[PDB]
Amino acid sequence: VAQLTIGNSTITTQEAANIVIAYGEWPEYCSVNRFFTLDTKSWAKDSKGWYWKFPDVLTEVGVFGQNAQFHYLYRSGFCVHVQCNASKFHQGALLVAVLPEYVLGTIYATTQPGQVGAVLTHPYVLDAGIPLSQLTVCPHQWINLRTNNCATIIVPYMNTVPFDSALNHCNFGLLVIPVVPLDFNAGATSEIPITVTIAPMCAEFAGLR
Amino acid sequence: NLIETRCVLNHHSTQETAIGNFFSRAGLVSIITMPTDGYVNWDIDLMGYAQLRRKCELFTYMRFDAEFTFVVAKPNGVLVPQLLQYMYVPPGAPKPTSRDSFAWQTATNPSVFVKMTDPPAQVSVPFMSPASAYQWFYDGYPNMMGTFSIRTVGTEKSPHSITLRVYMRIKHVRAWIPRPLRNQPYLFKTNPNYKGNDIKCTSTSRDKITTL
Amino acid sequence: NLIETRCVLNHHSTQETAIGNFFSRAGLVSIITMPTDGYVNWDIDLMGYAQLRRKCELFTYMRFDAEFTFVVAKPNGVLVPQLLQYMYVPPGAPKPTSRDSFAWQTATNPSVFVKMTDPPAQVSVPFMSPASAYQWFYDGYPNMMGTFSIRTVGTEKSPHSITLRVYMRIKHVRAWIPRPLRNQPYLFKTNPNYKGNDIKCTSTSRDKITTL
Amino acid sequence: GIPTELKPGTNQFLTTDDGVSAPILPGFHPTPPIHIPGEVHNLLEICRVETILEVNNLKTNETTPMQRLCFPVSVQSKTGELCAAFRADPGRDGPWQSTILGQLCRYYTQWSGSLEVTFMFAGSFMATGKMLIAYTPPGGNVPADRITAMLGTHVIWDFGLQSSVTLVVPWISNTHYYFDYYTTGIITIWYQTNYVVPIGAPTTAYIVALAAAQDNFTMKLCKDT
Amino acid sequence: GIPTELKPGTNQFLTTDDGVSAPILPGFHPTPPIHIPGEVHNLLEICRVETILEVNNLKTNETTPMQRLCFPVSVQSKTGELCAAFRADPGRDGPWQSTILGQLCRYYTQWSGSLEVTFMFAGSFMATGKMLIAYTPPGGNVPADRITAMLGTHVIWDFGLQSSVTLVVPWISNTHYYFDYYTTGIITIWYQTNYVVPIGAPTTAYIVALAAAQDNFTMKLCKDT
Amino acid sequence: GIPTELKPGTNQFLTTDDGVSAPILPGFHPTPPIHIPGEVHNLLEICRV
Repeated sequence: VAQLTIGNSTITTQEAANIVIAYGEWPEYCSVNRFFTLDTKSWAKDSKGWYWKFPDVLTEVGVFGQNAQFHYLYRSGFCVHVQCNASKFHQGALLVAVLPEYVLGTIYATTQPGQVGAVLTHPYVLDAGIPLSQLTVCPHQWINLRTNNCATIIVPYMNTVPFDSALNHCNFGLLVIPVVPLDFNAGATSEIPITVTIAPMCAEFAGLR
Repeated sequence: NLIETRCVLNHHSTQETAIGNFFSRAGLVSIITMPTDGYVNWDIDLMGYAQLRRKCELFTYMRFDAEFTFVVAKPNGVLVPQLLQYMYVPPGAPKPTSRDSFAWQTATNPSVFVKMTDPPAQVSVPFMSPASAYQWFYDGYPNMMGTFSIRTVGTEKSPHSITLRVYMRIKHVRAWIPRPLRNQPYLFKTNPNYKGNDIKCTSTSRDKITTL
Repeated sequence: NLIETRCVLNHHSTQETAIGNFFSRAGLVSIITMPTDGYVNWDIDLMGYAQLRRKCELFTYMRFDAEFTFVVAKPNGVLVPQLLQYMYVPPGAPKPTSRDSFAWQTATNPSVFVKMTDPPAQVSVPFMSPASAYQWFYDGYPNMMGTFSIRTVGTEKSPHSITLRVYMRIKHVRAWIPRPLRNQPYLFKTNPNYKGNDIKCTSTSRDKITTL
Repeated sequence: GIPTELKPGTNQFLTTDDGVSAPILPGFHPTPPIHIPGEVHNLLEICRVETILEVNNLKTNETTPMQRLCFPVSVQSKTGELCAAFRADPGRDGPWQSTILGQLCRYYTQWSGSLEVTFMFAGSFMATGKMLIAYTPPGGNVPADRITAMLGTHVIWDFGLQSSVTLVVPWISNTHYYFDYYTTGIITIWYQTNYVVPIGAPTTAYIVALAAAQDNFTMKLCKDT
Repeated sequence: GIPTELKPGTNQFLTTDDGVSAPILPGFHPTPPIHIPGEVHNLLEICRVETILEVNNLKTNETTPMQRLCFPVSVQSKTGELCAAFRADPGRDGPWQSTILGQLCRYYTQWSGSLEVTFMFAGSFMATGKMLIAYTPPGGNVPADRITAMLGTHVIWDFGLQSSVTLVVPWISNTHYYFDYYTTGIITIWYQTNYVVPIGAPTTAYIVALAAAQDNFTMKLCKDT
Repeated sequence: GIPTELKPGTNQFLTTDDGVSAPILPGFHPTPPIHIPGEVHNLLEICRV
């Protein structure tokens, strides 16, 4: 169990050499770098899934939120960390994957949910017409409550242009879907928390205020 | 239908699954009829047919040239000595609004002048995007390649019915960032909307999990 | 109409604004009709159309070759087995006065004999000036490139209507001494006369100097 | 005046002719490419990732389709009995249609190579037991009970120690024509022991099945579906 | 008897085909060129000269169009107030149509690069004062008063010392399609101080605005206007 | 613009012409051959039994 410290933000995460780098590329260049810890989501027995859009999740949070609203161009990688807190008497399995240019479909507030994130209505088709069974062709990681309670993906910058605006285009989406549903016996803690921690890597801004 | 016989034992070449050979052949993209206004506008679309829309949406970014062929005849086979014009309007240029517009003699819109008794015309269109790749999926809020305008050359209407079909080959293909394949029926050509009332399961079913 | 999105960041090649690429493509310069005298004379003019007159008058001296193409058909598309003759009369040579003049068999006027069912004829004309460059602006008191004479071959009149259009490309371009671009409507093809009763302002107006 | 002849085959349009044609814009310089991560040079790089098998493709799961991705183990089922059975058919219908391997095989005619099937236990940490992952070669018969499935090719996966196991199918082959000339095996899951669970932990668990291709998997003769 | 075939694309006339055709006069030797001064090899050499902006393009100046080339400063206008405002749009309508840069951009589709705007005071020698030449980046809002325009990018041009100042726009860009994808800034002229003038010298003066492109300005995809 | 002429004998189909024609499947790689015993290279090897 190590204790990471970047900036004035400290998290305690066990040292585990099973990170996944998206497509084998590290985020590089062409005080915003710290650990942003989002609000915590409650995993219940009948939950369906959650998603967050990037960099829409950090447009109103911190100095990253005001640097996006003032500067014109924007480019960064990310380091997403999703962890779970459950006992040895709970069971379930999550699939944590990123998906570049994740465009949703009607059967806006749903497309840009913000810091909280939105919930999936039909998680079998990912609310986009593509099946959940082939989501693992994306950079993914399994959270199996039997064995591990942690997942971390390093995402570089993926775009057709070297710089882009941060207030309309959303680069990718982070999907957390309970493939195997949560189960326990009566008397245990009914809702299990899921915590997302984001840290920007190699962030650049080129447009004036 | 299942036959136990004839197992092959040698591995094949990996060049059948290269990204060039997956899109290598030319397929029909449009059928344009002009019966007896006098002009047709067809802006270039790849997502018009359900085939090759599911094949291009396997990836997120694609970058390629194009090669168009114009097989033109009468509505039943016939070929008459008629002169035709295929004008290519680039992205950002105005389209013709009528049969005798001034855009038909605009020098910066390149035209092809063929006869109907000729072999079909062939035209190569380069990579026309201001970005570095085309993208079928854009998450933000606001892929044009041009327009083909087709008419019969003259100042008075011709006494013939024209029916041409356009074949397109895709050259020098590069693809990025694979993606799950669409398993729901398409609704519109712009957005990935699906019918949420009924969801088709990806696999067909069986009676029991043990009955193989 | 104004959208804030999609700034491009890479510079482009400077070869799009070279003086060869500014005039590189072929455009229509004349449409010649010959309904059922029997001959048409068209002396070569670049200032006939308002486009490419404003583009050649950006400079003072220009020096180039030419390449003419003769797309010929019936008034509505059709093509009949008809033999045609395109005679090029050089500067300083007499023109034909009728359909059976002796200048049609003059050996020093080069002719092209095509059929209407052929691909269009192509002819390259060199730099024909006694000076070292053409000049669109001459301040003194007294640019000919020739004449194209077009007829149907025969001793009796043909029972067909001929309509051809001439396309011209400009090759090996050199330009000298740039000049302001014309912002007034043209009146005549010879002199830069403008309508002095009403003068069009170069820019369109706004309400106040502060209301952007 | 070079003397040439025209052979049979002029003025024809062959739709798979690989020729060089005239550019519509010769003076146009297109946008130079930049480095975008995740370039795919071959379709076999997408066939070598694990994707979820839909083994639980029953007719009663069609209204709740999220249950098709996990099949249960339980405490009231006796030892020595069968849990699941499915044949290893990527191109054919059934459980392999939900994989990315079974969808790229619909774009081709023949394929041959080896696969690997990965299982993953998703029960509580306090539970333990044993399963038998048997594989029958093609041409053989499905096993009737656990004692004859043991004599073939099998692994003994106890999930009190390992949360995941991998079984490798050695060779499959297809030559499609309607009918197909298809040599495929059968994978069966047998209860070696019962499901052992203490007080407070749940009595029903689930297994997810993942499937991919190997490095010697190839396919040929592209075909439209 | 060399065996040849005819591909699709014979007997077609492509208007941008760059071929070699037969000369109409093979025995003709044209006039050899001499040295004429002022040769233009590229159209970007004409885009890099200062030309007069028509900032004073009001509706009342249409009858006397010579007043559109100069906008006034005066003595009765208070300090801290706005004098002129215009956005930096070469291709679009407005003040940039009178420049040679805004007319050569009508012959193309996309362009990107930096500009430079030059101002020039044309008042009497005995007059003095200060102006504030502010520039807003694209996407930002126009300043409401002089104190917020000072916090951006600005120069302080006092015309008692320098008769001319130069402001550089760092980047503009267009991709025309109707609508255009257009990232442009806004230039505003603020009265820093009032107009100081002695007895005998005139109370109203004028400024001329000049504009050109930089060395990194390019454009592409030639288009007819 | 290479000046060529067409001799007598164009657009004819001679049934014993040994030419090279366009492949219907350019991207197709056929099955490589193996060693089968009993190869006949000439018909006179069957006349000598």
